Amino acid sequence: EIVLTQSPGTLSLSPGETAIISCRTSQYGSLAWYQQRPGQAPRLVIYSGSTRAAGIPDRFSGSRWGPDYNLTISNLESGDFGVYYCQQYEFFGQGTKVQVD
Amino acid sequence: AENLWVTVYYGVPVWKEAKTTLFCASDARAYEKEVHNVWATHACVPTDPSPQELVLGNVTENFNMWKNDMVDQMHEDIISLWDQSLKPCVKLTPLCVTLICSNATVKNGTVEEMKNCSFNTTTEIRDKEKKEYALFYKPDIVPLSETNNTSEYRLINCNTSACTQACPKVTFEPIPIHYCAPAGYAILKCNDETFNGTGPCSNVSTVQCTHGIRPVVSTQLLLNGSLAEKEIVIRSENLTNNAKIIIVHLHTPVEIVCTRPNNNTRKSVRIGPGQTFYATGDIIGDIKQAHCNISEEKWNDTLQKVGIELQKHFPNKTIKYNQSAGGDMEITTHSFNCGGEFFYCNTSNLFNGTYNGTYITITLQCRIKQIINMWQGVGRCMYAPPIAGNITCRSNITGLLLTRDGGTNSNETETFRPAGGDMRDNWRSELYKYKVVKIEPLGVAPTRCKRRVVGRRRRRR
Amino acid sequence: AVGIGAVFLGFLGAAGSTMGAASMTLTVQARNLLSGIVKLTVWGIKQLQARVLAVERYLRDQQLLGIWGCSGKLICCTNVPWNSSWSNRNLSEIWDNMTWLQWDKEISNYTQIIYGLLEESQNQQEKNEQDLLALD
Amino acid sequence: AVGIGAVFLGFLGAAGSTMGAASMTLTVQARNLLSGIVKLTVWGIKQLQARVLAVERYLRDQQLLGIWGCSGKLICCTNVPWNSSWSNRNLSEIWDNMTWLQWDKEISNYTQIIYGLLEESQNQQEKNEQDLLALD
Amino acid sequence: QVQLVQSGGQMKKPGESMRISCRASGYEFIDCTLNWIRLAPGKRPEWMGWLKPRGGAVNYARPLQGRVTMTRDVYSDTAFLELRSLTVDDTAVYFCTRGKNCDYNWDFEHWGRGTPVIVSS
Repeated sequence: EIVLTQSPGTLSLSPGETAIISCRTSQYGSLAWYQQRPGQAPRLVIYSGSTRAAGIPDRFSGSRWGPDYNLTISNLESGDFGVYYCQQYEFFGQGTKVQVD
Repeated sequence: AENLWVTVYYGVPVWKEAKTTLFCASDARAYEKEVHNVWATHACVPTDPSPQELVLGNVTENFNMWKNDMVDQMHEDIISLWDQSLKPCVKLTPLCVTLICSNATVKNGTVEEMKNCSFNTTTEIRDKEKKEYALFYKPDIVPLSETNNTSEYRLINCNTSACTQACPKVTFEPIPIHYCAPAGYAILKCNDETFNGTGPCSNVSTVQCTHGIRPVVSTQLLLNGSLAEKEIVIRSENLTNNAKIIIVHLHTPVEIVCTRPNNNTRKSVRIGPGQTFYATGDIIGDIKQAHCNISEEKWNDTLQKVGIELQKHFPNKTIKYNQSAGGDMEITTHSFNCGGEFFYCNTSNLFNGTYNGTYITITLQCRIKQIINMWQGVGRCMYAPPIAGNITCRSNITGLLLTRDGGTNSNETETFRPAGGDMRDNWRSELYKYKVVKIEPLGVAPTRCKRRVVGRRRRRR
Repeated sequence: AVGIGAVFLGFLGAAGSTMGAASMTLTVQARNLLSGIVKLTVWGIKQLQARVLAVERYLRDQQLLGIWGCSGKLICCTNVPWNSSWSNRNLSEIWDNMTWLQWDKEISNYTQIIYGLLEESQNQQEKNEQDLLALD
Repeated sequence: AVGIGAVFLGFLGAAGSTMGAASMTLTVQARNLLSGIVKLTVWGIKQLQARVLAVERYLRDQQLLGIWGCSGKLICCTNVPWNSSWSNRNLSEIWDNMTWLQWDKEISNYTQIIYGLLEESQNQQEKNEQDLLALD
Repeated sequence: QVQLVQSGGQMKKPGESMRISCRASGYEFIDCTLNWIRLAPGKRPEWMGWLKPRGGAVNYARPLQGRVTMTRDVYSDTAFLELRSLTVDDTAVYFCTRGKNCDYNWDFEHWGRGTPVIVSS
């Protein structure tokens, strides 16, 4: 029964404005977010729900609702746009992309 | 509310979590053996007939088997003891000579594995050398490259690191060891056998020392362990986590008989001035290769019980046990020490079969090695000299070590692989009951008593 | 227990008992804390680096009891009133419900504060101990 | 300082103060003398050959206070009149000028003699606290 | 100065085997569970069997167990991945990762350069 689901698919947003990404789950377990620009090595963003990784401003964070997770971001400047992936224990969601207007 | 005054009051029992190196105590007369052993000190002499016990009244306290530091302490204890008991023994360095080897002809036949190797060695006077031969009872000797001659073999110790042999003056023994707290600490103990690794325990009991712990080493299987009295227990960091491990304790033991039918002969070689080297000289009997026997009628039922126990946590998922995972030779094969030798077994049929848990003589072909690393896997290489005559082992399997497969198989199937791991796990399976806490006679608690008045003596107040 | 009787492992059951029974037979910990049960290799150095720590801790505790006037006394009243914020001000009504192990949390923060007043309650005796006209 | 307050490095300023202040807040030395701050190489053996010496000296001092009839007392009088030859026989009006460190020379030579009189000041109490006459 | 070194790009064709390296540099011992991940573009990424070089253990994870074989070499702080019978589908970038810390290894902090391997029909 272990399946993930991420939504929405892709976005075009103006820089400096917020964005929202959702990641679902179907089992008791941790969660973490990975960001990926094209080509380069992807990066850790947040893990264990709402805790934040080293060397990142407080633009990126989210909440653990229990049966779902919501990731919201603020003041997304043009340099920080990219592709975002959700994690559990092995399962990687289909991901979401945000692109510069 | 009432008028009160401070009261220094102490001598009281109150404890807190803490860490501290412990004192060791071996059981019974075994200290007279412990004068000369490895895996036993020099010497954990018992000052008292431990363990005395009480059941604490209405006390509940937290426990944790994974964060437990006693396994972490005893890992350093055992590895330091191993290295220091091996340290003053004769080194093997000058043998690394170009070995010429051939099929090991034996009485009325040819042996299956080993090679008869002959080489040059140093006599008593360093200016001369003589030809000598020994039967290294492992095919594990690397053929030296850079040559079309398909017979110039090399001992594999000298490839990476020099080694030392275990002196026969000292012997490998799983002597039981009891851990005793030092002064001012108490080793709490949990008696509820339903304890699944972490959480409260509400039958806490205190002891001078821990119960019988023997440091015996094995991978993919536990030997001579201690059984959960009621049912088969499952323990884990977090079962839903694909990684980590699943430790299992059997409800009843199953006898394992392991034996070495080849009749080996111990031989001496004079490598240096007082340095004597032991090797298998000649085989004087029939050949059948080492093997082990387990009764199927008990062991199949054991898998079925452990299977329904697994299915309790995994609802409506059929359980497959399948082949060993892979990797090194020390975990793709069941390892266990016996009598100074080391056995390695393929797990021929200790894995196979699908068992739903709803009900809808096994032989193991085993290889043998002389030169081993410590199962730590990076430490000092050791040479184990041969033991004359047949060797026979009788031991009780008590617990299995498993790891889980995943994580996109079809949701109705699940697979488990017998795979060993870090040596801390083998002892942690037996040391899940204990903590270490420091007794703190605290400070000030209120009373209705009043001041002392110039140090004046008074009665009840 | 009553009197003392008991053992270390005959009185330690008080750790979950009401404070009334724990108040009696309070001694065997003071007997246990001293030493208890206790070619060179791992067995050797541990009887020194652990033994001396136990002796050091016992001397520290004895020193702390020595300063406050409670030298050689298992039980010792003192001249410090009990402030309201530290705990229940009616614990004579309440200690019959509480074991010590649960009690310790309720005053874990204020012990270091209480020692400050207890030291003064001790050392006010120094001024009275000398230097004026108590004729006898 | 007054009362106690202070630290080791908050009371040691008395070392040059008039002896009146040093006669107050005389406690932290006892709290300091026990433990303080504290593959095999030079780090190892030093924690044992040094710590045990400190503990030994502390027990020596405590025993010497115990025999004289001054156990657990920071301040302790005894029954020995002060002979004139050892020092000023009117130090009650002079110690307000002298610190301890400079004072110590003035009685360094006669220190060993005075213990021989505190010992009899004790054992007269030893003789007095036993025999027949005082029925109760 | 703990990071993972990876190499290197190479073309392939269907049916043949393949090999990728990964090395720990500026780092003492690789006791902690190294890993592999496949970042296939346009599809959800996959996680392949880990490696734990102390015991040398392994756990072939997905239906890739029919092809994957993994080894290590503790005396050089190096790990190797090998694949048999690459299909056209297996075009992706293979990433050598390590956990944030040795307790909860699944939080992949350190990542490799992403050695690409494209196989053409």
